[PDB]
Amino acid sequence: AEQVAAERAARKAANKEKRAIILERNAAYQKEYETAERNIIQAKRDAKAAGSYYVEAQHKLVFVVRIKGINKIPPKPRKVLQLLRLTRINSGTFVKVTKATLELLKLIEPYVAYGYPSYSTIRQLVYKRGFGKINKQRVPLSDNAIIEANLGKYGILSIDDLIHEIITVGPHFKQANNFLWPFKLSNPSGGWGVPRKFKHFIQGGSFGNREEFINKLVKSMN
Amino acid sequence: GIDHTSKQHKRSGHRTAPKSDNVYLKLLVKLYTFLARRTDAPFNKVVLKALFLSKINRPPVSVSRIARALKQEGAANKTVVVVGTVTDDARIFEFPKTTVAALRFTAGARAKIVKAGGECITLDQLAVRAPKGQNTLILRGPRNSREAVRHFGMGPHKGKAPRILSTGRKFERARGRRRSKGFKV
Amino acid sequence: PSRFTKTRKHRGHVSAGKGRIGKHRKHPGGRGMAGGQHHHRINMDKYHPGYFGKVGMRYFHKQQAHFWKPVLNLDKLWTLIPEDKRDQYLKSASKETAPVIDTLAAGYGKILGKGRIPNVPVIVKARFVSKLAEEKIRAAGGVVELIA
Amino acid sequence: VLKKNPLKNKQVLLRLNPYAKVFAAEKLGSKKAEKTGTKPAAVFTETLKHD
Amino acid sequence: SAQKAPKWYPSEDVAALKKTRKAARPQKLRASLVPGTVLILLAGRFRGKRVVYLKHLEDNTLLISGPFKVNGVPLRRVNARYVIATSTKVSVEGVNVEKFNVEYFAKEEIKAERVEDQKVVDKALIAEIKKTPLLKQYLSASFSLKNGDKPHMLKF
Amino acid sequence: RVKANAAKRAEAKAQGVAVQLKRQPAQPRESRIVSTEGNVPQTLAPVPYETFI
RNA sequence: GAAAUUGUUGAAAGGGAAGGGCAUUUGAUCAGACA
RNA sequence: GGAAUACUGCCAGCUGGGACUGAGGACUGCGACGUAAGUCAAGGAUGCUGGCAUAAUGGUUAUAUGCCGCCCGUCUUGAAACACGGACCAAGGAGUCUAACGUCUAUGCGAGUGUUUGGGUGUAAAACCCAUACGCGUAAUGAAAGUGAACGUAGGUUGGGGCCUCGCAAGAGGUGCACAAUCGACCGAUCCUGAUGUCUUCGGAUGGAUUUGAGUAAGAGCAUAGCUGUUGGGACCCGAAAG
RNA sequence: AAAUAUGUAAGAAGUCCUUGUUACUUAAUUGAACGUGGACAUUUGAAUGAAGAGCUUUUAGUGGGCCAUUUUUGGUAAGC
Ligand SMILES: [Mg+2]
Ligand SMILES: [Mg+2]
Ligand SMILES: [Mg+2]
Ligand SMILES: [Mg+2]
Ligand SMILES: [Mg+2]
Ligand SMILES: [Mg+2]
Ligand SMILES: [Mg+2]
Ligand SMILES: [Mg+2]
Ligand SMILES: [Mg+2]
Ligand SMILES: [Mg+2]
Ligand SMILES: [Mg+2]
Ligand SMILES: [Mg+2]
Ligand SMILES: [Mg+2]
Ligand SMILES: [Mg+2]
Ligand SMILES: [Mg+2]
Ligand SMILES: [Mg+2]
Ligand SMILES: [Mg+2]
Ligand SMILES: [Mg+2]
Ligand SMILES: [Mg+2]
Ligand SMILES: [Mg+2]
Ligand SMILES: [Mg+2]
Ligand SMILES: [Mg+2]
Ligand SMILES: [Mg+2]
Ligand SMILES: [Mg+2]
Ligand SMILES: [Mg+2]
Ligand SMILES: [Mg+2]
Ligand SMILES: [Mg+2]
Ligand SMILES: [Mg+2]
Ligand SMILES: [Mg+2]
Ligand SMILES: [Mg+2]
Ligand SMILES: [Mg+2]
Ligand SMILES: [Mg+2]
Ligand SMILES: [Mg+2]
Ligand SMILES: [Mg+2]
Ligand SMILES: [Mg+2]
Ligand SMILES: [Mg+2]
Ligand SMILES: [Mg+2]
Ligand SMILES: [Mg+2]
Ligand SMILES: [Mg+2]
Ligand SMILES: [Mg+2]
Ligand SMILES: [Mg+2]
Ligand SMILES: [Mg+2]
Ligand SMILES: [Mg+2]
Ligand SMILES: [Mg+2]
Ligand SMILES: [Mg+2]
Ligand SMILES: [Mg+2]
Ligand SMILES: [Mg+2]
Ligand SMILES: [Mg+2]
Ligand SMILES: [Mg+2]
Ligand SMILES: [Mg+2]
Ligand SMILES: [Mg+2]
Ligand SMILES: [Mg+2]
Ligand SMILES: [Mg+2]
Ligand SMILES: [Mg+2]
Ligand SMILES: [Mg+2]
Ligand SMILES: [Mg+2]
Ligand SMILES: [Mg+2]
Ligand SMILES: [Mg+2]
Ligand SMILES: [Mg+2]
Ligand SMILES: [Mg+2]
Ligand SMILES: [Mg+2]
Ligand SMILES: [Mg+2]
Ligand SMILES: [Mg+2]
Repeated sequence: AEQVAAERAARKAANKEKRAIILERNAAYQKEYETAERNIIQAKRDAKAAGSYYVEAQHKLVFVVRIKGINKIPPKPRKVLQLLRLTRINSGTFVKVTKATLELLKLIEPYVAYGYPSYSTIRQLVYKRGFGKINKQRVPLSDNAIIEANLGKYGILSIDDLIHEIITVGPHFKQANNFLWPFKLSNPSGGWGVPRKFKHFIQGGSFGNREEFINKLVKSMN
Repeated sequence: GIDHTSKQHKRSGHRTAPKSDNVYLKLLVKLYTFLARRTDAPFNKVVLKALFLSKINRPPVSVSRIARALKQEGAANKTVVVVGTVTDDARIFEFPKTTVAALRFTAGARAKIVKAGGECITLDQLAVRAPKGQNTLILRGPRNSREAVRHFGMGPHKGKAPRILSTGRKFERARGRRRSKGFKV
Repeated sequence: PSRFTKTRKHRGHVSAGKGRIGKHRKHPGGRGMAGGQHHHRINMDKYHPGYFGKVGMRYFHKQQAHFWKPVLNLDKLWTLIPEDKRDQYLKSASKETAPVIDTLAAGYGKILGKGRIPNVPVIVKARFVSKLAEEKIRAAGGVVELIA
Repeated sequence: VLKKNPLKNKQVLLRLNPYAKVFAAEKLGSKKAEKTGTKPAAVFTETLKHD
Repeated sequence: SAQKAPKWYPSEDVAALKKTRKAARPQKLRASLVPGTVLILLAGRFRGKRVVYLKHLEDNTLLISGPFKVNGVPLRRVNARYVIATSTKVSVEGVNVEKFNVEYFAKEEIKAERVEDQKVVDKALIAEIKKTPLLKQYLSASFSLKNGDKPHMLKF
Repeated sequence: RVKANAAKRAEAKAQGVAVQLKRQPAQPRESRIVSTEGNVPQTLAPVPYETFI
């Protein structure tokens, strides 16, 4: 009876094959992200040169945090918070932006904060509080084999793949993003920056689209 | 807090064991839960659950209903399985061979079957002959034949049989039951 | 037994499961079948259409017996022959020696025709028959012999 | 039995994501960008400072 | 019986431990603790005593000396967290110290060897102390917080 | 839309597939560059309160 | 030979009620575990 | 002209102080470092040293001190209420039994089922045994006289678990119980039609109809027992003015 | 003539081809209704979610309600 190491052979080797694919893949994304960033930077600069104005594409992806408790909430916003999977205070999820979701966001502005997450905060959300749903059962990511067993079907066979799918809002954003459990955040550590949460961001309050300022919040809450 | 969206702490609603207190029944269940866990045969899962069933949900299968099934196209050599009792039926005159496996055979069912050179088999003899239940024909009896369900859904125009003790004219057959006595149902 | 009874389970709670408001009083509905045509009508119509009023004819001093007349269908019929004796007749569907069946002797009044007897002669002695039963009986080479 | 934060715990950092090794190795977190100098049209400036 | 027997008993077999992963790695001291440096003892029998630091011993402790003839403190172990490292400093290059380790202080009055060792280490130190005026006097007086001293502000 | 779907389904397929015929919601806008040529930005301010009546 | 209620003895607290909760000081008292 | 700085953002850059926790109990996984041997912070704390071995730590109890704490029971939209009962304590003190039932469940037997009115018998109110009946069920529908359940593989259609066949598999086809939906056929009532015939007024074949039944369409019951529910009973306990 | 509310629809129970059944219906093998045979699969026909969905029986308590924002009637008004 071999197997002792003689099927540990196949396994150890094949695991190495896989990290290899993950290495080349993660080095790829890094390139991808850099040149994406730089191109827009040079877009903005080229246009100024030409006497013109470069208007960025609109954001395709937002990140929504529920900011309001569980009591006295009218029924329409209530169903939407559920459909967006926000059923408890400070939990959060990603939302791909289209008119058909935009209007959901509209309907819940009083109870959530949201904005456009950067790579850094999507990366750190997943690395630290990223759990898959697996026969339900909320399972921590912690190892890449968990991801590939469940999302490998869509390509996507590592944690940084997962991230790449989210941030680019790839072709399988539905499956990728449903896979992530709603992120369970703490209260911001700095605090909220406001005396009263339940006004819009714009009125010195806390809710609504605060655009890129979402990252400072989330980080302080993560 | 959690805006819940379904009852918490909710039992699945399916028997999990039988409610019966019978050793032998409990042993057959030992058999088939093992069989269900360790083979991917659907047959074993079905049978498991049927043993849990209460008496109502196990109507008797008759030997004539058995005969009918064996008349199915490509089915005469199948070994039929009844997870319940099998009753006799003088209404058929010519009964085939086969092998029936069941929880119980009445005196006369066993007779009818055996006299045609058939074979009555317990569910565990069944298990050893057909661990993946190969070549088997599971029959259930008529649940909604029961006298009780005559009265389920009673209400105007539903056409469904009074809960009544004595019957005859003069027992619930006047006002509301005919056009000429107030109205009809 | 009291042991398993819910009133053991209610000891210590004030209202015994019967409510603080509505209480358990003597006879709120009225007694028995009261209210039939008044406050209990929704339940009577529905669940008991037909209750009030009359239908057909009264019959003074009706002696059930007069109408004693159990039915047996061809369905069975052969069951009135003991099974050992029975197999013998099935094989030799035959005039000259067909089984006699005294259905009256078995305690039936009428023979009805539910379904398919084998194609074998029977001699059937009965008080009544449905047109059909006699037809089917005859199509097996048998007869009905009317008794009393 | 005990969740370990890749963000602090180099071990499991490097377990998930093998790029981390070279990312660090090559610094990359502090990449110097190509110093180009395009200059904005007077148009752009003029109207920035307009009233 | 008074009580029915249980139907199942625990095993009395004691498991082994899981294979713990906890390497004992060397304790690097705060940069302020270089040998020759004068320490203020914060606690213990010689609390408040100002003392010279000689060697980091294998049990993480610090080897210090009064010098005994200055202030009465012998070669002794002292715990690095109960010590204020001052900034004044004697050269300790003529002091042997190779000899002294954990076993040297194994419990197992005063063995002549100890008494002799103290003299050999101290005459070296004493030679050095005398090089800077008042250092010996400094070494004899105990440290003491005065009204309105603020340790979080004072330089040592 | 059904008839239409059937078309570009067979229509495409015959070429060598690659279809996409589910409907999709209003997407957000892509980037774009707006020129200034013949179109320098006009600057407006808010206006004082006034009655006309 | 219970309790309500009472006498004595001992101990304790008590600036317009008393009793109660979380917590510790103090006093009195006590189990276990060690070899 | 050429820099610096601020601001905002990023680093899988380094690093100090402080707090809480240490669940698990051989090994097994994913890794990291090494040319390697081997090592490790990689699927949950170990190493080193001291003090006590006792009321020391810990429990209990009285007291004190910080902050907190209104009277329970009840009906009520709302009680601490300037609403009612209750000075105190023992002992007693309230959904029962029975007739007949609905649903559900367990058990026996099953087109049947039910020994216990009775008889036999006995270690004598028990346990054991039993013939004839009877009850419920196996037929329905009409006010009734009365009539009385197969066109057909006991039907067609659609969904169906399971099983069968092919395939490495994904899948495809075959059969399809229960159950569900739908269109038909069968028995009775009602209405129409009215053959062959006749004690010329009896007979009622056959074929039909937005009509109708608690029906048929390869039976599911009967009995014992239990919780819950129903009605009659003093009817959960205590209470009239009266007759 | 709004805003908020509100009906239906977004496919396999779908679409297209051939041409059977009748006593209905057409001047008419015309239609209508139900079908046999054939052709096309998961980007099969928008989003988001789904600790699954469907179904059956039986039974408790309840059947004095009160309050807040907004709409709003009576009333001078009201803790009406
Ligand atoms: Mg509010
Ligand atoms: Mg979401
Ligand atoms: Mg901070
Ligand atoms: Mg703070
Ligand atoms: Mg700060
Ligand atoms: Mg404020
Ligand atoms: Mg935090
Ligand atoms: Mg029946
Ligand atoms: Mg009946
Ligand atoms: Mg009872
Ligand atoms: Mg009892
Ligand atoms: Mg009890
Ligand atoms: Mg209870
Ligand atoms: Mg309870
Ligand atoms: Mg209780
Ligand atoms: Mg309660
Ligand atoms: Mg109750
Ligand atoms: Mg009460
Ligand atoms: Mg009456
Ligand atoms: Mg180790
Ligand atoms: Mg160190
Ligand atoms: Mg001195
Ligand atoms: Mg006495
Ligand atoms: Mg005391
Ligand atoms: Mg205390
Ligand atoms: Mg431990
Ligand atoms: Mg442990
Ligand atoms: Mg002692
Ligand atoms: Mg002790
Ligand atoms: Mg002590
Ligand atoms: Mg006290
Ligand atoms: Mg207070
Ligand atoms: Mg009251
Ligand atoms: Mg009141
Ligand atoms: Mg008051
Ligand atoms: Mg009162
Ligand atoms: Mg009073
Ligand atoms: Mg008592
Ligand atoms: Mg005897
Ligand atoms: Mg006697
Ligand atoms: Mg005997
Ligand atoms: Mg007799
Ligand atoms: Mg009867
Ligand atoms: Mg019958
Ligand atoms: Mg009759
Ligand atoms: Mg007649
Ligand atoms: Mg059809
Ligand atoms: Mg199929
Ligand atoms: Mg078929
Ligand atoms: Mg009919
Ligand atoms: Mg009628
Ligand atoms: Mg009936
Ligand atoms: Mg009552
Ligand atoms: Mg009186
Ligand atoms: Mg009186
Ligand atoms: Mg009177
Ligand atoms: Mg709508
Ligand atoms: Mg989903
Ligand atoms: Mg699920
Ligand atoms: Mg109810
Ligand atoms: Mg109710
Ligand atoms: Mg009610
Ligand atoms: Mg009331």
